[PDB]
Amino acid sequence: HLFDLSGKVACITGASSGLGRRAALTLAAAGAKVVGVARRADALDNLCAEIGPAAAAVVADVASRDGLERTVADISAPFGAPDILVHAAGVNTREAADDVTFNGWDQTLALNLSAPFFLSKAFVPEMRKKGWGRIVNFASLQTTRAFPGGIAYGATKGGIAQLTRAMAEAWSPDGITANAIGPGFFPTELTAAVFEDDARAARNAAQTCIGRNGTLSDMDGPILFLCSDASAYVTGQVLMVDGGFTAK
Amino acid sequence: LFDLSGKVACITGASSGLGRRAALTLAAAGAKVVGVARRADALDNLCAEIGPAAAAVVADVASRDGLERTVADISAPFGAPDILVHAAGVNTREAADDVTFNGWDQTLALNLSAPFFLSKAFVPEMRKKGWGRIVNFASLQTTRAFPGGIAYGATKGGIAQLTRAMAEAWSPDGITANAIGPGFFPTELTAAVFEDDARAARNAAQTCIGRNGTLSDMDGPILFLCSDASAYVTGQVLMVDGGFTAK
Amino acid sequence: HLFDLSGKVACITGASSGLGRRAALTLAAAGAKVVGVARRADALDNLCAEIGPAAAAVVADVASRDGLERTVADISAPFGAPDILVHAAGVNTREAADDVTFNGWDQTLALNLSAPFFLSKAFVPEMRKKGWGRIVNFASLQTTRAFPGGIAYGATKGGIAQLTRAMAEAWSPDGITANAIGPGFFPTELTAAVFEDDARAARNAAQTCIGRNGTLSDMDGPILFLCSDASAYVTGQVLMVDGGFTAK
Amino acid sequence: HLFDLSGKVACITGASSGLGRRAALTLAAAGAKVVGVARRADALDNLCAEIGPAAAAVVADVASRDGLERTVADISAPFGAPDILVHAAGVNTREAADDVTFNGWDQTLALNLSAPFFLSKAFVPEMRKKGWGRIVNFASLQTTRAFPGGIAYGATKGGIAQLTRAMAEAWSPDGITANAIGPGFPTELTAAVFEDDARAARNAAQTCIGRNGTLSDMDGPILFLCSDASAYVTGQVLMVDGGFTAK
Repeated sequence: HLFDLSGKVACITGASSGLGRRAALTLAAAGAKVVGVARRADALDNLCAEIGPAAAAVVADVASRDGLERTVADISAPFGAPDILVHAAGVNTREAADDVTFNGWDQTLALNLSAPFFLSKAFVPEMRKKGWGRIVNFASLQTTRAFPGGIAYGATKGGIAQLTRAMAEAWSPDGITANAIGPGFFPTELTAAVFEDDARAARNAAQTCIGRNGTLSDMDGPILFLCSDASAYVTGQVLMVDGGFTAK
Repeated sequence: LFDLSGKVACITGASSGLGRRAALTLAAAGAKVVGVARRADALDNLCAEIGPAAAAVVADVASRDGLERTVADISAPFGAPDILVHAAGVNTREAADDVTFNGWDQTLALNLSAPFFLSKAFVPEMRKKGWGRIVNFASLQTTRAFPGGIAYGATKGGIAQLTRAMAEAWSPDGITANAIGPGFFPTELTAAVFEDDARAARNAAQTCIGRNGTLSDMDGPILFLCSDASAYVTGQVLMVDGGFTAK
Repeated sequence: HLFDLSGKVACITGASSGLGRRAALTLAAAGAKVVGVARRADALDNLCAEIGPAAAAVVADVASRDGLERTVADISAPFGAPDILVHAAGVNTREAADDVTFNGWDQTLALNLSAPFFLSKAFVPEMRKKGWGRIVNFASLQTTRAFPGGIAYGATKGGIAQLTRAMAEAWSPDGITANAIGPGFFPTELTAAVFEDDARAARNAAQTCIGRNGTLSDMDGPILFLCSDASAYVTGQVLMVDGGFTAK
Repeated sequence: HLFDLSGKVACITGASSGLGRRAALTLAAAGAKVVGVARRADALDNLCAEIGPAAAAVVADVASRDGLERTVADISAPFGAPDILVHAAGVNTREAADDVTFNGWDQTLALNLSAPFFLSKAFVPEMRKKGWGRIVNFASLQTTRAFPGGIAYGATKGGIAQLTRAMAEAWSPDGITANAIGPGFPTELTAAVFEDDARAARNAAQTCIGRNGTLSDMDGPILFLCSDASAYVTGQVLMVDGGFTAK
């Protein structure tokens, strides 16, 4: 009952790899129709093949300002206006502070901070008409903890926390909750610089309370929790899925 | 992911409000539940509503002399619990300049010491199973000081770090520890709030949604934290407060 | 002595009004040479007259990318490279979520988040050569609490918190601390829509623990604290100067 | 003049070693009369000799409930009622979760959480009459981060954060601010860390700066929180930790 997503439409950005891909899998398994958004078709088609006819694929650069109107139309085309929006697209350039370039900084802010806001803003009117909506932003361990090479990334992930609260303040009266999941270290696109260094992966695993890094299945429950009726009275929260990394 | 069949849950403070609803939700997910309270008749009402998956234990969980039998009695109907929900609490409402030794000590004993020593008693059987769930109850007064709440706030800020410490100690053994932080619900700890209509209206307007909680709001979060779905969530405070803290 | 700034140079952005202006006054009174930065000359000239020969004025748009190199040269010209950097320039467009424009959003991000980073980055090398530096960013109550009309502003002020932590992680090994001061409600450039409405000012005053809004003098001690030897082992922190607004 | 404490009286608990001792030196150097509180007279006498005639020493167990009235009288005797209260007394028993004893837990709560509240409560009326007061509590890295062996300690240090906020909500309308300094230091309370060279080295590398604290690091912060400079800072935790918490 509470975690059933039948009759719901979800859009997932960054859906061609890692956490966005698994999020699309989990929401589809819960009965949702899913629209995966990514830059490159071929991985989106792989994902859609794994899911079947409940999955549609949209190729788009969600950071592109010119593209926004068409991106929104294409997302809405297969299954109608989405009820659920999971913003798993992100980038970490890994430029340390004294090496940051204008372009690395600007691309990080455009994808991690500006894109989730303008995409959500485009989709809110239909959610408000329905009186029901779920926005899941992606926070980070660098929402609160500065790691080497993460200054732009950290800026945007600290931004995502207050942005999530702001979206709640603006839109939760209309039945749209806005929360942010903060994964720890998972084998994803945005890692593997970490998961190629066996020793660093071991340190990171030892920093958690549990003593291990995440596996993709770890995100199934949290994603479902935040995207369903179960979380109706949870809004404007950061939920860390990190094995206790932040508790130590 | 959310199936609790084959699991045993103990809920303290189970005779009213949020603890009662937690027992209902966990039983509905297939768990055997043991409700703990001081008062038998409300516990039996709860057990009647649930049926044979529910047992009732009468105990003062703050009593140090009582700890061993409280633990034995909880373990008796269904075996050692896998899930522990510490929903027992007190707010004496003594403002700072009116705080008494007894009110302070009763707040610390029930809200802070009791969840620790009860969890400690139950951790060995969870570790032998390699699986366990601890849910503490945090509060809006974990971070926000309200009139008359100084002792209560002390213990609820304490509960946050205590939950982290429980995670650090026990999560390597498959025992997660998290704290759920309700906003304003009609419960035992409230009705000083909810029988004052204007105050309830102000509190509702302080949330992002614009309403106070209903008991059903807590079903999903509780089950989320008590099930396989939250295996990699530990040492966290999850506010269930309609955005009260977001504003 | 702990609070003596003799021989130090401070640059303060947003120096022509409100908190930036008062910060310049406080640092000059502690013995520092100060360079006030603002858009229009006449107010900076007033401030310099009040301070006297320890004050210099630089007219610049610190958000301008083209302007950054000469902005930095002009700041460095009167007294040499600054040791202390106080980023009090900011904007709040007050556009609510469903009214946000590209231009309002981009201008908020450019001034509130990108400007402090690239300005600090330009000045860090001389601080590192001296082995001593103070960076003070301006956080906000909207670093953690969403207010009506503040979604862009809040995004950047949540960003400023993690950015301050990231600056600490990058530069504090070289003797440069980075902290963020978080004013509550003061009568300033950014709050007069707020201080302009007597009832709203009274509500905000009642939300503090003390029971009053800030006066400019309230910022003197904290600013000095964060800019002096007294704070040598404080870095990557947010210090709220808000009468307990956040405690309730 | 913002940081001048001439004409003010400060009481520092735990004043015979480490951070309380350094706090007493700092406040005295800023012109305050200081009363050092400790259990053993002789270290207090050393401190008083170093300070000179601005220092008085009081022997007391600030966790003692019976002793409270007399402790307060003795603190007030040499220089009058204090304007500044610095609660540097604390204990960390270092008992891990499965080893906690009733006595270790009770002594941690009694000293670290209950003592600061009841001592502050005893002294606030005279501060309120003056319309001016400073309360400095000691938070900790374990206010937010669980370290091995710190479960009781962490409970009390998370508690101190909300207790500080509650003290602000109760007493800041009368001119009494209440803040907590959270040191990341060679002290009484950390020598198990500083007698292990490798542990000190990781701890130093975990900070942003790359070093552990020296006692002098606390001079500016203590003064900041104890003076006119911080009139509009209340209910805050100020970490003095080299960026330990930023990473």
